[PDB]
Amino acid sequence: AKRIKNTTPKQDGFRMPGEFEKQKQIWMLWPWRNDNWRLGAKPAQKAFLEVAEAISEFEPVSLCVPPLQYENALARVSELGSHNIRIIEMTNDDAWIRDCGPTFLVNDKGDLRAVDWEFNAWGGLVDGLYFPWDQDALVARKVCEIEGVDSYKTKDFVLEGGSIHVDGEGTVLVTEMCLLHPSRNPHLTKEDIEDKLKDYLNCVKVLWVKDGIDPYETNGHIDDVACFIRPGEVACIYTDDKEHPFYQEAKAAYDFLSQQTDAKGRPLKVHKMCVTKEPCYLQEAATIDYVEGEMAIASYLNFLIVNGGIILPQYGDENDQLAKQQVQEMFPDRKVVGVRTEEIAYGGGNIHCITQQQPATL
Amino acid sequence: AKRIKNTTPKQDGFRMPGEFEKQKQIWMLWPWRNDNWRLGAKPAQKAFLEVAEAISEFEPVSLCVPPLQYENALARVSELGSHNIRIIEMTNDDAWIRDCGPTFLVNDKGDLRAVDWEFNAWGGLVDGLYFPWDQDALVARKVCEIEGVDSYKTKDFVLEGGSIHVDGEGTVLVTEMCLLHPSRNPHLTKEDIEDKLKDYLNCVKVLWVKDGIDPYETNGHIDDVACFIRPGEVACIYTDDKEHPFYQEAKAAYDFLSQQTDAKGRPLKVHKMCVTKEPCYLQEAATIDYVEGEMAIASYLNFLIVNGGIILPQYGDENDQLAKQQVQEMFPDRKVVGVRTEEIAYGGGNIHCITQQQPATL
Amino acid sequence: AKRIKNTTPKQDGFRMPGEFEKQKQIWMLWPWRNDNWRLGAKPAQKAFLEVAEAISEFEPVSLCVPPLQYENALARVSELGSHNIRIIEMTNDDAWIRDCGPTFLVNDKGDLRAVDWEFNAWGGLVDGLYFPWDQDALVARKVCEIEGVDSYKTKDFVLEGGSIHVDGEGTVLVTEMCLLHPSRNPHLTKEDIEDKLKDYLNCVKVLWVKDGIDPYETNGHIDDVACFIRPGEVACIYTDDKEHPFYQEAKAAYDFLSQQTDAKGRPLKVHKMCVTKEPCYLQEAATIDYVEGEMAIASYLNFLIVNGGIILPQYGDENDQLAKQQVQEMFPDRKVVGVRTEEIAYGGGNIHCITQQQPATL
Amino acid sequence: AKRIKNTTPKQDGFRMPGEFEKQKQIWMLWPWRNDNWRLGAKPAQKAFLEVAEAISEFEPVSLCVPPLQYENALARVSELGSHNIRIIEMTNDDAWIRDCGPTFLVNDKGDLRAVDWEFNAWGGLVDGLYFPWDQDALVARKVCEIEGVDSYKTKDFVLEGGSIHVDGEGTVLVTEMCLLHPSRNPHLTKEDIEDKLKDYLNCVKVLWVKDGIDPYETNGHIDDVACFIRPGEVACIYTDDKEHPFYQEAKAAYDFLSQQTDAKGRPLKVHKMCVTKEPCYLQEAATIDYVEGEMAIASYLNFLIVNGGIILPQYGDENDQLAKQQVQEMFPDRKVVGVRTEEIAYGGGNIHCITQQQPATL
Repeated sequence: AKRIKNTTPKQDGFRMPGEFEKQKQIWMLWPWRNDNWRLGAKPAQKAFLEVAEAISEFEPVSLCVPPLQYENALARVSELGSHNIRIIEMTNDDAWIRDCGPTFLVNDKGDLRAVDWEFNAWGGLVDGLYFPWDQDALVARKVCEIEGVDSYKTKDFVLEGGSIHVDGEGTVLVTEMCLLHPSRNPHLTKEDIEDKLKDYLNCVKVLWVKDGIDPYETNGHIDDVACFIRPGEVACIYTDDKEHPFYQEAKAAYDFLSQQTDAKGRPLKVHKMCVTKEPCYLQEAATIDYVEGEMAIASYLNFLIVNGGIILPQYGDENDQLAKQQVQEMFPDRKVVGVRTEEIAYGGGNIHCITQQQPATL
Repeated sequence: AKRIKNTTPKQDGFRMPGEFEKQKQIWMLWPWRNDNWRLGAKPAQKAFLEVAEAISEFEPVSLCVPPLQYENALARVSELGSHNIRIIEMTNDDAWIRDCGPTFLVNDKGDLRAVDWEFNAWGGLVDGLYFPWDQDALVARKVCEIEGVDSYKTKDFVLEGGSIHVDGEGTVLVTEMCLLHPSRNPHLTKEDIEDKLKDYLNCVKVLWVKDGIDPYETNGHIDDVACFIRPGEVACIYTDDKEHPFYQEAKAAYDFLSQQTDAKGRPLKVHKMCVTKEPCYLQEAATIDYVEGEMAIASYLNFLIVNGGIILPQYGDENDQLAKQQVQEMFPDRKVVGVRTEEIAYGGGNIHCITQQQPATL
Repeated sequence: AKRIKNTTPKQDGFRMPGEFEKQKQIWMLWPWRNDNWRLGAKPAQKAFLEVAEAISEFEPVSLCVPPLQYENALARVSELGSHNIRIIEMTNDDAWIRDCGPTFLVNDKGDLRAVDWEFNAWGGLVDGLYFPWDQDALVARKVCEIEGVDSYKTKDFVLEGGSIHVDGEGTVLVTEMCLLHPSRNPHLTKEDIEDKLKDYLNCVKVLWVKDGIDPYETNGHIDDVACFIRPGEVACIYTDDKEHPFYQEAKAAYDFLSQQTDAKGRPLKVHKMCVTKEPCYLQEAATIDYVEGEMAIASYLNFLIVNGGIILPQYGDENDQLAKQQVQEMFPDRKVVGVRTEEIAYGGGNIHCITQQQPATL
Repeated sequence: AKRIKNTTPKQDGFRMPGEFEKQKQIWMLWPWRNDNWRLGAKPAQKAFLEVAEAISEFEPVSLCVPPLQYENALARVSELGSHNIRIIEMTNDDAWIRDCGPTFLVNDKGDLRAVDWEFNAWGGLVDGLYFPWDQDALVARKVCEIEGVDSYKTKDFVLEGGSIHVDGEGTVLVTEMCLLHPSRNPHLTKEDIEDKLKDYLNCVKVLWVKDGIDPYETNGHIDDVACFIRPGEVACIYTDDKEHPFYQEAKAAYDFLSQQTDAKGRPLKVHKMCVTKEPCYLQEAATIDYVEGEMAIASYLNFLIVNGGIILPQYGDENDQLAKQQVQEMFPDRKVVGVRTEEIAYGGGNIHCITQQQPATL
């Protein structure tokens, strides 16, 4: 479990494989802080428990929980039959393995590497969500240790997992409203940043969507608006309601996507996901310590692509059952499962934002 | 802040003054563990916040909270105007300052001493409520440190504050169903135990009530059935409902009390407190991690006696307003205040079990 | 990673395989508390680092360190080339994986099980070394979790790994001066205890050595006086110096061993290990916080038996090089390595007391 | 213990009184992290213990130690007789109460206020010494809580206590090489900064010394080169050795000081302190974990001015006894005591950098 430091994945012959490709398991943290999760985080925990139990039927889950809520998580995972879910002890300031976590790589020859980015809590001292983010910056290194996989460290380059989507071949989907944000690499030019993404992902081309539905939190991550459902085909939220908060950004994205081609050349067969018709109304906001009824993001594009299955969010919206239908179209040969991950949407992020899959090898 | 060790309070000329006597302030901890408090303890916290804000108008409060929920408690106490309530950092396994806390003393000459007992979580490895109780056994010593008050250490003698009630002069009210319990000094005889209580409290006489309404938790503490409302006059729960769970123990106590005299000789003018007509039905028991609707104790005798005021529990029972009336009779020249401390009654103990007053001096 | 609970290893067809048998890796904790280790434990740490680096050349090491000294241990293990040593995050009250750790099992068909005993810090509230031992009682369960191996829980049966030595077939070496100690199963008869050892180890016979060289610490563990070097052949300390502190216990053991046969019937070809000629003189005892020059145990019998190698202690004694020679005789076809594990001998226990090997499978 | 927020000390009629003025006690933290202190910090601790025991004979000490090293500090302070030293529980990333701590104020009418600055570990993410500095930014607020003293919060203004020295009347001694450093208020002009110092200190004039002997650590704090020994008279290091590392900065300072007048008008009767002739050679640097023989600052100007006493550093240098003589001249009517605070000088800062006095009141 060492650290390669004199070369880049591109030279070393590694590449972040498509989320859809075959994978050994999934990694996910455990919510605890009252600063962000209501009611001692008990609800969110149960919400995490389910989203975990869901991956169960498709592959194993690596649930990492802080030492203080360990005995608990283990008593609840055994309470659910306890199949292929393992509880490993791991500290974190907040449960967002998608961002702070490791972004694995592969050389297509069996070896499994990884790229550990710098994490500053989505912004840092300039615009970060919370302050002490040092334990999260450890999560990526720690998880590569108990897995026996070397890693590349992008020094001074702060990037979070759920801000980039990739397809098997040299192409990635970033959101300039975030990667260019001043609280994220303001010493690097849009040119420099592309080069990095090309060296640590092995993407000969970077598609720049241009506004996000995460104005001031994640700073407009792309794992909320679109993604790659297959090398060439992609997903994307789309509504016609000209009075819906995500209308323009979504359409602006759709127009960009549909008019965009990838590396190998094929056009992007853009798909259509739906958006809620009623935003999640935060309740019991009083139990959220400070250092109600306010709207919180709830996107169906926040789904995880395991092998032979899909874990989709079900907020209990009107256009809910439609989401499960739409996703079904995209991945016909994949059982789709849905969970009430609405309770975690009150924390700013969904199913995708709380998982991280590890590509299988041999 | 040293430790006297070669003499006892009796010889040193000190005595635990009556709870009613003049006092400088009140000490209380902060609930946090999910093992005992539902919903991340958020509810219980608010319940503690109030019971705290209540003492506010009578004297200052010393709210000690673990380092992890400090910023929070301070943001909520300032949110309530922030008058004479100070938040000091202090770790604890559970919020029960009444038991683990220090039992102050006085020489009636200005000096303030204290007696630190051994705490084993109400029983210990034999019948304790929880296991790691080492941080609580620190609370008493820690609080005597930041107050500049020496202390006496009763080595190998495990006693908890809320298991004994005292009146100004040589007399204390203990409950043999607890002090004699095998999980509490099974190497000491009922004779030995009395001697200790006489040396560290300066009580020339010990009244032995004989069963409690705390069968298997606190093991029948006396701070649930009765207490001293004035040197000579006492309180005591009493119901005629021969089908009420506390009926016999309460009556058995009343008969004992009324037939009992104190040290100075005067008879005990026994009073009458009421009991709920409906036991607190524990709800949302699922959010209580394990290593619903079950009844939980709810006694009105669990009131704190500050100077010029009374803090009484209000569970929202039928015989509730009656309790406030009854207590009013006892302490006419004392403003009585009541708070919904029902949420903490779900943790096994009330207002009294969560406070600890420090007698003023000069 | 579940828990079998209605049957015992004997019925389930599992058995603790000989320490010498083939093994996948070795588990070991990380010293930190100033209550026991001098100079902030920095020395002991380096001593652990080496003993770890030593196993390196024979098999992989699983170094589990508390979250507070994690970054450190990883910076030091990479500083040593970083080969097959992985640092996993794990909390513990003290580094003694040998005792609190899991005692693996095998069905000789590929499956890997385990038996988790109760740990009370060698005695408990009656004679334990330290008080809070709850985090250590977690170590065994935690390590079985990140390894995907079920376990058996011996409820109310407190036993520590390094108090029993086993040989492939139905036989184990226990030390009655410990297993019978009142601070360890005083509700179980010597008959009952044997039955347990027979059900969770699959040993049809238990050899009872009868005094140990650990009078009041570990309470006379057997992993200090003797062990099984091969099914039938054993090791054992032996000196002729009638003025040496371990003289009689050692000889008393030798006489017992040599006159004892195992399960299958073969006689025990007793061997001879040497003892130091100069006891380790504890220095700088002042840096050891309390809640100098005193002697501390230093036994050469405290060696770990990895596959194709031996890790032996080298205190810098006169009969030191002799120890390496003696052990060499016993395991001719095994490279013997020695490390200055004298610094950890100041903590009460050696190389063996700080490791725990996991038998390989397929 | 509230927070005044709509007015400044200047308007409110408060002013940081001279360090020499009468004071109630002294506050100091407790070293623990292995990232900075060698040998588990055990040595530095003892060094802190002494420097603490020293203040003992002049006034009371408020020793705040993290919860993990509490029992220890209390066992050592009672081991020293235990006079007027109280151990209060308080977490911190590092022991430097001088900087992170509160900078008290007074209205000369009895009331005691304070000014809490922003702390970013001497620089922050730009040039800070360590990363997680959130617990230290709590120390100032926490200590004002257990003392019943309101405070002023300089939002977005990061200043550390030991970077400014004041004399009773409108004058302060800052070091531009630090207060202007880019990692400390690079959004504020030298004009703006002076105004702040004038509003929260009540100093109608700011003397700008111009280079420090702390090149890249504290970034040239002034509490290393000079200070106010009396309103008008000051101290200052001075050597003639043109080959001494502090030569020019010291002389450059002396020339500046001597040519400078204060607010009330009187000239500054500059004094002369000596510098070591041999820099402290860091030893045993290996026991200092990383995320030898190198020189470390050792200034005699790092002395604390209690009432009726002086605590001066004694590194065991050639010009050591001279320092005690020199300081003696300055404060004739003050008993001078010296302690081997060389062990803490290996951490970057001395006696002054680790204390914080609270001005008495009535």
